Amino acid sequence: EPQYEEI
Amino acid sequence: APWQAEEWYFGKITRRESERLLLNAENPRGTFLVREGQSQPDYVLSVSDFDNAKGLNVKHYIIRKLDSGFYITSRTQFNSLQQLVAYYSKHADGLCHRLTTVCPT
Ligand SMILES: [Zn+2]
Repeated sequence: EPQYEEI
Repeated sequence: APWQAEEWYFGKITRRESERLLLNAENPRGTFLVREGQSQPDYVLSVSDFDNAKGLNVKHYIIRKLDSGFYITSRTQFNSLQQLVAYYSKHADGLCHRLTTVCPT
């Protein structure tokens, strides 16, 4: 539900 | 001294408290902190980012624990969390900007 960043 | 005594480790704080502490207008690009997860279990690298077509925002990167080790992507692995902080404070290497300053309390 929360947004994280994928390198 | 243990890595948890370091001024960039904020321990158990919410995603909102992270973002409120980082979104101070007095902080440069590359202000960051390492926190405990809230939604998910793994540690989180929370960085302030200025995007020219969006503005000032906070990105969250999940620091996954290698069962063997830490990494944000499986392509760059670090033996400690301080060795992950020290690398990205020198090379963006897939971050929007390199880590410059420890976030103020
Ligand atoms: Zn950006």
